[PDB]
This record gives sequence, C-alpha cells and structure tokens, in this order.
Amino acid sequence: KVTLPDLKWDFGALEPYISGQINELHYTKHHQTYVNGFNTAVDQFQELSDLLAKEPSPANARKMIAIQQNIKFHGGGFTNHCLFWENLAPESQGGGEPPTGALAKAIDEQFGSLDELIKLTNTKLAGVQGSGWAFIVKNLSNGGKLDVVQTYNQDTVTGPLVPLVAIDAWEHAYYLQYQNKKADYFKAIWNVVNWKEASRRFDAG
Amino acid sequence: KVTLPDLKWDFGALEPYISGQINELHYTKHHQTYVNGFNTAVDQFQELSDLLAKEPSPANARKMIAIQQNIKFHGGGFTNHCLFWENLAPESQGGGEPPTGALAKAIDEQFGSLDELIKLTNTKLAGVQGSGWAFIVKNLSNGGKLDVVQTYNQDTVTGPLVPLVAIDAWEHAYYLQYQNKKADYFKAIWNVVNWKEASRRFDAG
Amino acid sequence: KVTLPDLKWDFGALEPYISGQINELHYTKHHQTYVNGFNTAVDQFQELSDLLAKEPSPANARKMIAIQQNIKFHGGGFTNHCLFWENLAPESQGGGEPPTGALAKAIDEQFGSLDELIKLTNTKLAGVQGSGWAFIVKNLSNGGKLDVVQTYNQDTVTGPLVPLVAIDAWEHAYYLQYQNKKADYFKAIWNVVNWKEASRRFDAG
Amino acid sequence: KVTLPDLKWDFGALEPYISGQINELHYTKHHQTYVNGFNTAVDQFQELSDLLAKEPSPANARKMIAIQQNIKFHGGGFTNHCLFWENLAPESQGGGEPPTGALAKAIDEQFGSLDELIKLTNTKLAGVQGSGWAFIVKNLSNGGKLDVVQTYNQDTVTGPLVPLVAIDAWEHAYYLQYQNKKADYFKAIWNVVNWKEASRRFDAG
Ligand SMILES: [Mn+3]
Ligand SMILES: [Mn+3]
Ligand SMILES: [Mn+3]
Ligand SMILES: [Mn+3]
Repeated sequence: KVTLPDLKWDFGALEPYISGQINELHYTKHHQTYVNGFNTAVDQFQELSDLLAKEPSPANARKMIAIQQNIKFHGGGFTNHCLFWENLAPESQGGGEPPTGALAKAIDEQFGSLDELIKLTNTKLAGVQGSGWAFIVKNLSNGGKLDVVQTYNQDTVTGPLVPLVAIDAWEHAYYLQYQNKKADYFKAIWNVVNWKEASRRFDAG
Repeated sequence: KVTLPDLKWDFGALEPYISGQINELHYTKHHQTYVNGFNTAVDQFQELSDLLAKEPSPANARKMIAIQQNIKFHGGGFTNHCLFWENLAPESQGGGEPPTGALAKAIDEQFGSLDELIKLTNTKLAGVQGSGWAFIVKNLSNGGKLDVVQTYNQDTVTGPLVPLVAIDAWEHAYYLQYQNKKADYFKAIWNVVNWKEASRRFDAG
Repeated sequence: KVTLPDLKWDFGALEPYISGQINELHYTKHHQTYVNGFNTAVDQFQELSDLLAKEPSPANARKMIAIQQNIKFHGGGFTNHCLFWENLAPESQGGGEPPTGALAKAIDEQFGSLDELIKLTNTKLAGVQGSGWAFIVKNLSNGGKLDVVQTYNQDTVTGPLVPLVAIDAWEHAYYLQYQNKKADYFKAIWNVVNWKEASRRFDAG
Repeated sequence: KVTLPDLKWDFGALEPYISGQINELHYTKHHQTYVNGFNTAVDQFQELSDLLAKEPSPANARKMIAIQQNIKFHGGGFTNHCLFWENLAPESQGGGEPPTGALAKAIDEQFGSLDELIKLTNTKLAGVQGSGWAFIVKNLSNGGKLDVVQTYNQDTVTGPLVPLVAIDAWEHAYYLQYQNKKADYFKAIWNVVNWKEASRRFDAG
C-alpha cells in the first residue's frame, strides 16, 4: 500500500550540511520502518473493524484502541519524512534560496526577515526535549498566518495547520555527523531547505 | 454498530451513594455520546482506509492521523463506561460485598486487606488532576499481580493490564450530588462496587 | 502567600448565563483549592531546594521532580481562574460588549468578524476531550497575531502566547446549570465576556 | 550544586557491547548538559520564589509554570543517567552476572526466569516510540512486586516505584555503534548490566 517516496536526489546531494551516510539510513531504514509500521497498523484496524461489525463488544473496542497509537506514530513517521525530503534540495536545485511570492511577503510582514523566522525555528528545534519536529506552518483558521510549532515523536500538524517546512529533530537526523551538537545541525540545514516547495505549499493550502 | 449496554438495574438503585439523577445523565447522555462518537470515528476510518488504498499519499495519511484521536477517546469512553456499570451493583444484588476466590487471596497477600486496596485506589482517584479514571488491574506480564493505575480523560488499560474495577473520576460522575467534594464520592462508591464481577474478571484474564 | 483574587461582582451577577450557585463553588472551593495547592507545592520545593544544596543527590533530585507536577497543576489552576474572573463581567459593567481598539481591528482582519472568532473558540471548547481550557491569545513571536488554543487540565499559555480571553471547559464550570449540554454553556458565556479587559491585555502584551 | 557522578570505570570498559566513543559523549556531553540544565532551572525557580513572596500575582505564577518543565526534564536527565551508570559494569567487575537474594527470588516467582524478564524489558524498550527509558521497578504500594515500565524523554519513576535497572532508549545511547538497529543494542546491553546493584536497590527500597 503505502510506499517510500521516490528518490529524487542521491544520498550525498545535501553534503556538507547533511551526510550521505545519514540520508541513506534515514531513508532506507527509518522511513521504511514507518512505511511498514503504517501498512501493518491499517491492516490490523481493518481486521478489527470487521470483528466489531460482528461483535460490537467493549473487549473488541479495547483492541481497536491499542492499535490507534501505532497508526498515529507510524502514520506520522510516514507523512513527516515525506514532507521532510520534499522541503530539502541541493544548492544546485535551488536549496537554500529564499522563498518567493505570498510566502515571502508573509514572512517579512510577520517576522521582519527570513533570518528572524529561521532564528525562531532554531529556538523551537533546540527546545524539543526528546525526539520530535519543528514545523513552519500556515494557519488557515486565523487568516492564513505563519507560525512555528513543535511536535514530539512522530506527532504531526493536521487540520487547519498547513506544514510549509518540516525539520527533523530526532537524533538519528544528525547524530552520525554532529553527535550532541544539535544546534550546529539546526544552523546548517537551512542551506539545503527547499523554500520553493514551501512557497508552493503556502499557496496550495 | 456499537450500542449502549442493556440497562440492568434502574437509575436509582445505587442510592444514596450515587443519585438516579447522575446515573440517568451518565448513561443516557454521556455514555451515548461516546457510543455515537465511536461509531462515527470507525466509519470515517473505513472511508479513509479505502481512500488510502486508491491513493497512499502523505496527505491522505494525515487525515487518518486526525481521526485516530477520536477513535481512542470515544472508543475509550464506550469501553470504560461499559466496565463501570458492570462493576457496580445495588446492595440487594451483592454490591459492596467483598471479593472472593483467587482475587480475595491476591488482595490480602499484596495489600494486607480490602480496606488498604480501597485506600490506595481512593488516593489514586483524588490524584487525578483533571478528568480520568482509576483501575484496579491484574497485570498478566508480571505473574498476574494486582496494581492500581490512573488514566486521564477516556484513556484505558489495554494489553497485559486486565481491568478488574473501573472507577470514574470525571466530574460528571459525582458533581450533581457531591459538587467539589470528590473525596466523599470516592469513599461512598465502594458500598456499591460489584466485587463478584471483579473476581470473575480476575479469573477470566 | 498566593491568595484568592478579591471578589469584584457578587456570585449571581452573571445570571442567567452562569448561575450564582456555580460561581460560589467555582471561586470558594475550586479556586481556593488551587491557591492552597500552589502555596503547598512552592513551600515543598523550597524545602527540597535547601536539601539539594546540602546533598545534590539523584535521590533528592527525584523528589524535586515529583513536586513539579503539583506546581504546574495548582499554579495553572491559580493563574487560569484569575484570568477567568477578570475576563468576565455583568452586562451592567460592559459584559458582552464587543472589543475596541487594536484588538477589534486584528479580529476583523484575521477572522472577518467577532462572531467568527467566537464560533472558532466554541469549536475549540467543544473539542476539549476531557478537562481543560480554550484561550484567545496574542502571539508575540509571529507579529502579534491572534489565535485560539486549547489546553488540558490546568495547563496554561506561557511565554510568547499572551492570554486575552480564558474560557473554562472543566465540567464544574457548567454542570450544575447545563449538565451534559456544554455547547449551550459555550454559547451563553459570550454574553458576559469582558472584551474591554481582552482589549487591555492585547495592548499590554 | 549538582555535579556529574564520579567516573568509576573508563569509557571503553563496556566494550564490545557499548563503545567508548558512545560513553564519552553520553557522559561528558549529554549528562553534563542535564547537570547544567538542572542547576540553571533550580536557580531560576529560587529567583521566582522570592519574586512571588514579594508579589503573589498570576503573572509571576505563569513564569514559575514555564520553568517547571525544565526542572522535570533536566532533573530527570540528571537522575536517570546517574541510575544508568550505576547499573552498568564491565564483566570483570561482575557485569552480566545474574541477580542474587530477594530480587533473584522475586524474578523467578514473577517471571519464571531472568531471561523472561529481560525479554519483557526488551519488548518495552523497542516499544518506546521516540526518546525514553525502560525501568525494571519494585512497586512498594502493591507488596513490593516487580514490573517493567516505560517513560518518555527524561521522565522518571517517582514515589512508590523504585528503579532497579534503568535502560536508556534515547538514540544517542546506541546510534554511533548500532545506528537504526536498536534491538541489537537492547539485546547486547544485558552483558554489562550490574545486577548486584539492582539487588542492592531492591533491598534498600
Ligand atoms: Mn527522522
Ligand atoms: Mn463518565
Ligand atoms: Mn474551573
Ligand atoms: Mn541518555
């Protein structure tokens, strides 16, 4: 069912900011595991769905509840990493080039400059006290205003919050290259952020 | 699909410990709402399941994640209240009579007496800092040992933790009769706890 | 130390929207309990602080961690209810009158109208799946933009999120008058919301 | 105030199960950061404590709430790693040798064998969906019974739950040696678990 997104650039294309070693593992092992976990969980839910249709018991309801956590976690892992690769690009393909259009105007109006929004995001990233993510979002419920939000583990942004830029703060995203020095990774990644994709997502809503 | 459990005793059967006013609302309004919410959520998941089979996209995955919370919450609300009514009984039907069999021996071995286990549970109930539950459980993974656990909101005990006695700590469970005096409710409810059902659940596993 | 905020209007001043019965209990019992809980927790932390200065052991650190939850919960309970009473007023004192100044302009720019912001807040309130709050906030980090956020239990808005209007979604806030019909309470409360105070808080930041 | 626990064995003493590279970083960088974070947070709380004594305002309460998270996280990080090093030992110092005394009897009575308890713990470790820990605990409230519990991030076991064996499941605990293969790390670590210390902690309570 759900599959790994097609490889766009080779693993080493984001060097020296993110290593090919990291990208190979992050994609072939970590992302694949969420793919497999999500497929398994949705399958298990379908089986329990049919079981509940036959006997709508509290005991059968309890096993549905047990599987929900795996749908959330692996579903989140699948979606978050898909977003992640799509908002990353080598400098040859426009990575690190500033956003354009309505997103660029919103950034300047709200934060004063790109650098200020980046600074805020880096603060949110360093403030993840465990595994998680930061997302630059467009909030559709308050007039399409920009904000930066943290999530933990593989929690994601849903509903009115549209993800524009996803940044992985899990230790596996940086440890082989940066080790404990996560701030250096958060600083470095903006050199390969695909702001064209972010602008596109701002417009698409 | 999922329906309200058949009424066993009339609403006023647990008086003076829990009022008929409370029981009517708790069953006909609160429990029914979880029933409806659970049916709606499982339906919505089935629709999204079919949508993912057609297009296994990250966008479609995100809406599956959004619905998971409602399955957990309403599923939990459905199951928890089912457990709740089944471990309650009027004194005429054996409510408040101490447990028997293997459960009775386990209680005495682990806690020294029924009163000590009740005291512990009441501490856990008063320690719920918001809406939630306390469960006296049998843990199947550590040799079938008794413990008391808290959950928040409509979170429940799954997997190796077998619920033996569920006690509702949501304010709607007591407010009309006891108001802020939750400790008086926690004290009073043991007069109508169905320990025969608890003993049965200990044995069934 | 921390004390209950001085009574401003009498308990029945918000009728028929919130009953005097509710307000008496909410203030004299619920709010007071958070006051007492917060004083106790900060005292206990001071004692443990001195103990750590004498012996900075992992065992002493563990008891500090245990007390943190009570500081958060009771501290939150104290602050949230203080905010709550201060953004409520009888219609005779301007309750239910629309906001003015920069807040009024921000509301119209972002949400189109007051009614739309209220609708959004009511959705967030009904979406609290347990005990909690909704807050209309000013976000100081994204250009002072308005948003509506949920918290659970006695969690609060800190740092860059400035609370403008706090609405209590705990069942004790409505149950005696509305019972299960929380939507009717969420609808009714806006008739006594102090939008002058909200405008003041928007400006003060 | 709080300091890094004195080094007992050299960084490479747990090889080939945990690398010296990992241990150097885990101790000198990760543990030190929690030490610094905990000292800073307790200092900040003392300053806010004095500020509240002067003005017990809701605004001052809000900043106390903000700092609580850092006390919990860094306090937990400090305590958890202290526990971690103390339940690890080279094979030359008794690492990997089975527990003795009352703990050994409890393990056999509850789980059937050491291998079964290890299997359960490894399941709990692999089930940490993010950063966290597994703890083999003695529960003082249910008759001193053994259990295995998960925590997330730097959350810890407090009160009646006595930590006997702490196992770090944060990716930084294994990534440089095992990368994504966390199950291999969970399997390998038992060769250097200090079960003598675990037996001692079981007895001390
Ligand atoms: Mn990742
Ligand atoms: Mn209930
Ligand atoms: Mn309240
Ligand atoms: Mn660690």
